[PDB]
Amino acid sequence: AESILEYFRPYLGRIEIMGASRRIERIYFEISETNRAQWEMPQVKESK
Amino acid sequence: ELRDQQEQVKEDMETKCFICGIGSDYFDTTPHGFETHTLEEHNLANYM
Amino acid sequence: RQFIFDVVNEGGEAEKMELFVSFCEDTIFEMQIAAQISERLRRLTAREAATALAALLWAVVARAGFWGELEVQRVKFLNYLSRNFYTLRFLALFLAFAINFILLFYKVSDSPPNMVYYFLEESTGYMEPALWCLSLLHTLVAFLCIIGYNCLKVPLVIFKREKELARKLEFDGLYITEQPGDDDVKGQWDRLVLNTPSFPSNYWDKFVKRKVLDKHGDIFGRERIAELLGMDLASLEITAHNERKPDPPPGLLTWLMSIDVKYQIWKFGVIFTDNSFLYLGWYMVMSLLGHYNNFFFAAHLLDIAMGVKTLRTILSSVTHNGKQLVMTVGLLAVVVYLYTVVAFNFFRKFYNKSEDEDEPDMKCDDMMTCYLFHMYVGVRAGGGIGDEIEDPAGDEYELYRVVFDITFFFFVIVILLAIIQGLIIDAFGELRDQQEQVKEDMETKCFICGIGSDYFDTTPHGFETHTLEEHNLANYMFFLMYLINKDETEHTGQESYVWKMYQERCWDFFPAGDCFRKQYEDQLS
Amino acid sequence: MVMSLLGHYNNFFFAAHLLDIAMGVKTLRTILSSVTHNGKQLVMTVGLLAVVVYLYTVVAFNFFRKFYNKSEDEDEPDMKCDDMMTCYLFHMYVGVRAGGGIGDEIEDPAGDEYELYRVVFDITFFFFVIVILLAIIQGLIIDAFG
Amino acid sequence: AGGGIGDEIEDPAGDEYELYRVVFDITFFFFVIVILLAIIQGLIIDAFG
Ligand SMILES: [Ca+2]
Repeated sequence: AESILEYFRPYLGRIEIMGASRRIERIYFEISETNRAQWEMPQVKESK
Repeated sequence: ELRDQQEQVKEDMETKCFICGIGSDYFDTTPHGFETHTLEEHNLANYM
Repeated sequence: RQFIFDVVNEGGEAEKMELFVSFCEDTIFEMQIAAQISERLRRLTAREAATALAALLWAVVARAGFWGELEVQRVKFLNYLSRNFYTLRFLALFLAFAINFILLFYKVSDSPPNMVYYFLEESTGYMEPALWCLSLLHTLVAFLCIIGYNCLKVPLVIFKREKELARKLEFDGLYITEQPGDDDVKGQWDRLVLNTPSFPSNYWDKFVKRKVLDKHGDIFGRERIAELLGMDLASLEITAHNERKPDPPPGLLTWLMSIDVKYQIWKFGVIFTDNSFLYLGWYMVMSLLGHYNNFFFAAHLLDIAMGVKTLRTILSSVTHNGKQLVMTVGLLAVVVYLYTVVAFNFFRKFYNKSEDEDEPDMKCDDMMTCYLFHMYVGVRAGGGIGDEIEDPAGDEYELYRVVFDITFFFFVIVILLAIIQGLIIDAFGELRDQQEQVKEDMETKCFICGIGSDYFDTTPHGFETHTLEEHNLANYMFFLMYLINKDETEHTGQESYVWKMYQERCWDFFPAGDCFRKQYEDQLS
Repeated sequence: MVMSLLGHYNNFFFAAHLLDIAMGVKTLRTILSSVTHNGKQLVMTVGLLAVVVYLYTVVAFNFFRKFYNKSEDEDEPDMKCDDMMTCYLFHMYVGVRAGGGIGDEIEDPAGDEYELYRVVFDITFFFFVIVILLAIIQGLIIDAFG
Repeated sequence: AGGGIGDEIEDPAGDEYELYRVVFDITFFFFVIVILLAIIQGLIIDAFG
């Protein structure tokens, strides 16, 4: 399943939180296409 | 004085995760370790 | 030593190891080119003081300063010309003093022995013809340097460019997948050299063309690749060296016209774009133009005093902040202009030169003269324009002059010129900080391991041995050279394992975190 | 010993003693070490000044000869531009201490003949061998204390 | 004087002891003006740091 993974690699998010069990957990979620586009703008990136 | 501040922001982000409290010394036992920890794991961009 | 300072000054991710391996094969080719060339009180008249002081200056500088026959001889001589070198360049500097010292005695009079630039000699009858002989000698040693340079340092830069192009075709699809950047000259000029049959000249292997044909040619037009990359008649190439090994007939010294025209044009593009070569090229024209019987030799000692080390260290300080330093001068020009308009409307009756019986000269009517007067005088006055005006003792607009002059003196003299002095002062502190940083980093880290000197000191005298007996970033160069000089069939199990990944440019076999001692703490300490 | 003994020659040779003995007290050596700490680089920079001022001498020798006079009355028996000696010596002995470059020790360039070439010639002289070059020398001892 | 004592003397244009004045004035200007007074300015500059 390497070919399917590579197409969805830029879109698969991943974070880490800790709560409700006093232990660390992983989270997975979908990143929308447009939100990946307008995030990488010269104005927005410089403000960061 | 101003030049000293410019390097200080550079150094602090280099050896700390800005989310974790862990220095780069601990995240280097695994080869090429600290670099992945700031991109694959929590990277203060996925959270947004 | 230069390599270490560069890498650690801007260090990041695994790019460091890639650079280190790149350096190891850079110096290997350097060895190849090195082995192919080996085989009351008395009166003090000026001249006396001039000689004494010039000897002092030179001492200070010097304390830190038959076709067959044809072929054979020519070869040998280019050979040791190159060999020698770093000497010649030293000789050129010395002749710059002598040719300038003699020039220091000219005389001008309106009577031939149109002004007459007749050269008067000193008491001795010499020093007239010495100017002629040294002038011819200087050009010879000057032109000799270019020949030496064109056979000692030039093959390295060609090798550097060819090596970096081969990687970007095989392990990258730069020219083959989509396109180069289409903005840099280097990324566009190199497009010309692809088609020529002799593309991998100085690089080791000539099979780079074949390698990329099968890797990226599967999903691309094999015919299309077989013309962009040259390599015409792909069937002929695969069916040429498969029957025997013929011996081509010799065509020496007869068909020299039949050569790769394309390759030479591309190669000469690299030569003229190298900064180091151009400096020597410009050195030739000035020396040759010095035969025009002029002072053009005086431009040589200026650009050659940088040869000795201490000048470059000090002179780098002003060039370190070049963008910011030239900028500040601009801010001065706009401000002084802003002070010009205010004088143009109120203080016109002050800018006179106190000429008698009339004032035919006015420095306030023209905006040109009013502005030029402020720039050419108002800055160097040392105290502002208050010393080059009519006295404001007259009560008419008396106090407005006082406020006008004082603010001018605080702003464009005390403050603005202190910024310029402050930039070069700050430059020395910045450069000195970098010098200690390279020293400190290598002291407490292995540069291969990630371990500090705190852990390698539990055993007495421990860290010192770890950087010499164990991995010492010098054995690795020997090891990589050892692999090349051994047959493939004789490789041991561990040597062959390393040699395989070296082809794929994977750098996972360097330790980077554990070095033979954390592995065996509990077992045998 | 020799200076003290040579002082019996009935002269001022005793005046050379307090100079070399003021270093005995501690505070002098601390301050005086700063100039000697960068000795090789400091003496070097003066040399770079000498070659540059010379490079400014030749350019005046070919174009601006009719300016370096002392405005003597009824004749000008003194010329500071004919000899390369005098032209160079005049720049070294005066052009550096002038505080504002050689622009204050020349004929006025108000004459339109080669008028603007004087302005560019004087200004670049003032920025290079006064504002910048002499600030390096002041900057070395300042850096020494740090 | 801002430039040493060279501005408050008789002109040394006379060849008698001509060059000894030049060496005498220049070393005075480098030592007690450019260098010595820069130390004093350098101390208070170093104080703020
Ligand atoms: Ca075997």
